[PDB]
Amino acid sequence: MEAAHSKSTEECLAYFGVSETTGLTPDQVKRHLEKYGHNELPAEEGKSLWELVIEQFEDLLVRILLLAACISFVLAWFEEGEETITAFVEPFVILLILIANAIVGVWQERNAENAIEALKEYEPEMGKVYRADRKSVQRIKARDIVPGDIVEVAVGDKVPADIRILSIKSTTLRVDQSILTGESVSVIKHTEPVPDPRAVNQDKKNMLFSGTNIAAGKALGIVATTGVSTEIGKIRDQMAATEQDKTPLQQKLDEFGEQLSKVISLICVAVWLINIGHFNDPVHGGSWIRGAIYYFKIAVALAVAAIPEGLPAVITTCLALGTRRMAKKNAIVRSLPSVETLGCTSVICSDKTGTLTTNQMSVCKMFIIDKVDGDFCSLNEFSITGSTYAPEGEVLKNDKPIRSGQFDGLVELATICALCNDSSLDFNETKGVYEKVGEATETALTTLVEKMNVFNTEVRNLSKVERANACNSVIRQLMKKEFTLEFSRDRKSMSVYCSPAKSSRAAVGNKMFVKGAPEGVIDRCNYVRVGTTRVPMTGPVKEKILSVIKEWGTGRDTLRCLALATRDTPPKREEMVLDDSSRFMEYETDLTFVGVVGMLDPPRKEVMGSIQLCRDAGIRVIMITGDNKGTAIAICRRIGIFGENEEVADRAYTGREFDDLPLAEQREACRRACCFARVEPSHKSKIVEYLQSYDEITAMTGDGVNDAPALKKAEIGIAMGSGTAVAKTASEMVLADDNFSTIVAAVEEGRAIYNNMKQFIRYLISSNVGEVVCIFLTAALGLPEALIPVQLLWVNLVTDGLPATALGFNPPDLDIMDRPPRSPKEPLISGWLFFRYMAIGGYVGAATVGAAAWWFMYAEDGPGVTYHQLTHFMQCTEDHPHFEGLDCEIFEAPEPMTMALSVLVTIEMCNALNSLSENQSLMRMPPWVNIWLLGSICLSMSLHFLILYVDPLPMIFKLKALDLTQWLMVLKISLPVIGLDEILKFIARNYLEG
Ligand SMILES: Nc1ncnc2c1ncn2[C@@H]1O[C@H](COP(=O)(O)OP(=O)(O)O)[C@@H](O)[C@H]1O
Ligand SMILES: CC(=O)C1=C(O)N2[C@H](C1=O)[C@H]1c3c[nH]c4cccc(c34)C[C@H]1C2(C)C
Ligand SMILES: [Mg+2]
Repeated sequence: MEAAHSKSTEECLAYFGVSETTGLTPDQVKRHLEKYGHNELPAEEGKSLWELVIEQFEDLLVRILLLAACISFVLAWFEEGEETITAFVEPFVILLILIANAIVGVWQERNAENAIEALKEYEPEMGKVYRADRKSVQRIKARDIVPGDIVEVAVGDKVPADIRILSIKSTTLRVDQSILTGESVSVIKHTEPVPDPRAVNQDKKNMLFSGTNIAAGKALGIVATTGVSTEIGKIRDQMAATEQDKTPLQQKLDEFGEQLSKVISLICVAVWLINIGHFNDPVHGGSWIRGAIYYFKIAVALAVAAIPEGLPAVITTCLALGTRRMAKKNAIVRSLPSVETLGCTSVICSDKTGTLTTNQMSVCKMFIIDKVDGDFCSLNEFSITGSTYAPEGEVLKNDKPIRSGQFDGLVELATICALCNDSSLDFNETKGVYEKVGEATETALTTLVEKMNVFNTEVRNLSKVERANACNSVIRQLMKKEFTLEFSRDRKSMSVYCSPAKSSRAAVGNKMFVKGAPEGVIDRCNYVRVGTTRVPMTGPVKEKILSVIKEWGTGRDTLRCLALATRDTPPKREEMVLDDSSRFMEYETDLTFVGVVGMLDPPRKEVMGSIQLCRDAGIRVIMITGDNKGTAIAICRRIGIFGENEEVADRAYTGREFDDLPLAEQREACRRACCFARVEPSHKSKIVEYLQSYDEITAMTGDGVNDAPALKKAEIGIAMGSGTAVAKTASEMVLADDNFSTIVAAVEEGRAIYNNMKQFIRYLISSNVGEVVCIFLTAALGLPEALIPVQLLWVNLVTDGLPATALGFNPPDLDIMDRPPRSPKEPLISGWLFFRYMAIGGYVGAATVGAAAWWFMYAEDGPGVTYHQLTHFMQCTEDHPHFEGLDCEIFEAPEPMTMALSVLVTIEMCNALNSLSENQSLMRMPPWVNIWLLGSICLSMSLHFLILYVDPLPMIFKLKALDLTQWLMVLKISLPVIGLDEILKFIARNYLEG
């Protein structure tokens, strides 16, 4: 049953053909349960760390390194015999690494709880129904409740499904819809039909939402809807249908994988296009099976040479070192990768209260009527001092303390403020400061009537706790509060019925004390109180009163105002239908305006500047809020969302305004919009959506399951420390302190973490372009492979591994925040940056081939046969060009391999320095700025040395320590790269700029 709130109580029974007294027949419970299904949310879709690992191996590159592991096996030999112990490492090291890389994409790549799974913690187990096949209140599994059947809720219950209230058995009924909203204060319910078919949840005051708690009272009602069809069930369903996109990194990293997988099997057919000459060899001679086996050593070599295998380990380290770093600045980031996407944040929508402002509301201007004669309408207006809830501060007229109670009207102003108030102060003994109890707005009122002190109650001889609510009390002695008519968005006010108590003066009857939004309250006064007299409300009087409320609210004070009026002669106690919330506004009529108080909710000292920081960072801030559009805008100026004078006509919208536009101009309104006043949570989704239709990366605050759907949709959902459970689960980032500037900080950190990533990502790659171009020479010119698998793995995992990581501690630009947000269409390698890493890659693919074969050519202690056609023969089936002598097998010597390896490692340690900045010379950007890059190189070399003289290692790497003459040739052929680099830096600096 869909629009239940809008049907009469009988209409709802007539709809399910059920008797409020008896309940659902055990037949109906059958047919129904068939029509509607069970009162549960669909079961989890499932996961598992075994199919999670299997999912990682389906990737293209991890398909290749696993193919190279297959070939690494079909290269050696068959099944068991005896021992040449040393051998099978090359296929076992990769298979080790892959498992230790799949694993790293999981148990520190958190992929676990979702805000959708959280929504199975506010669906209850047990509910209480009245079916026909008993007579007592049979408690059943919530899961088995179903539309139509009668239900019983009492204080402390979790509401089991969405329920149209039938009758309230207790005095009143108070529900706690925190989960949806977040606003501790419970709400009153009634049974009248809310007759508008499309009423928001805030206004469905005869309904209980599944997941809510009864906070007082006890009622019986009929289930309107269950399962996915309840209000919380529908929020579940929106988050279900959300397509969750990958980050701008994992997206362009994935098309790097595809580009790398395409290049490998393009070189593995390009090497073939150069060995096509083998078709001209004799049918007899050389090794058939052997022919096949060769091409498979270079394939495997080409596999490992273009990977960068460390990458994963490095990234993960870098991100996990970012999380710990943002947590210090109060940003809890939950999703790992979120830290990179945090860096392209284009737009930030923040809630006002609590994030932009401190929710420390206090009154600080107020006025009453002074005198009224024809047109002259003079006001009598004061100011209050004190930002806190503490009863410390003073009232001043004409900028100078006055004793509040000498003004008759100020008495009334305080009387209403105290009696028409549902909140209160408390002194906290621990912190040593006052506490609000209830609404912030109301508690501010309670603090006022304290500062005011209209009766001159002795207050300085009281104690911190006793005095908090002192004068309020005195006033609660004066009038007795019978009943009270709660607030409703609908009439925008609230009022309490009061009768006098002891030997007072009031008499002849009692009064209603109304307190609500202006116009609302003012449009309902026929009389104005001037002093203790009263006179009829006139145009000129009204126009004053409004002119000032407008000035205060829309001024540079940005005050929120309340009108305070009284019904001097109220309806008879037995004339008002107190269950009929719809009729509350008529009882609040024919009021007498008493006066207006205006309060403030100060913007965080921090935010002002933070906002500016985003201006310069090129990122847009949108402030969502609940103030009226006028004051909404005025707060925007004050925090500098807008300039103090500038146009804003089509830049701020309200809830209703925004709804009145057809989609095209809603979509439009979103790229220029900065401020939304009085919005539905419904809109937060629509706004995120629209912002994305503009490829904006959107940070979005919100709390309560109401805002869960948009914290999901937003690239960066942001919950609050103080927030609800579910909201947090829906976000990717949580402000431990709720501060808006905590967002801004985190976006800058994320800006820096991505910048440093762009670096070491290109560094680790820079090697792989070299390592290949090396093995392309050692194959294209037919020498002996200067580098093999088990060497390269060490370089990519460990040799470059420590320096790449240490490049994640680089000192961030001093204009890191003074440049526009980086696009999500930026490629990590492009323009002059491609030809700079095809040079450095084309230089390493030469220097590792030069100095190694140089041991086969120009060496002293090595067989130095210059131009000995190493290209012609590595078969030695002939042994004709080498007449006398008996030794071929020196082509598998450890020393030449050790020449290439020492060239690489050292160039890498050079190129690591070349990364510390993109276009600053090592002259301008000193190598000793990153103390952790120097520290890493240090540890990198002392590993190149370790694997050379601790004998097990150099035997396994197939190496042997080079002589001191074989150490200088390295530095002769290695260092020159820092020189090729600098030339490129000062060029892109000085002829590729403009
Ligand atoms: N859509 C609306 N229509 C009318 N008034 C509203 C609406 N949204 C909120 N308000 C009022 O605005 C007041 C201030 O909202 P605010 O403190 O911004 O809310 P929030 O917790 O969303 O920040 C709320 O107390 C509520 O009384
Ligand atoms: C077993 C496992 O899950 C993984 C891995 O073990 N790896 C990565 C990978 O995801 C591989 C990969 C996929 N896409 C890219 C882009 C850039 C770099 C890499 C990759 C490294 C790859 C490898 C094999 C190290
Ligand atoms: Mg809020």
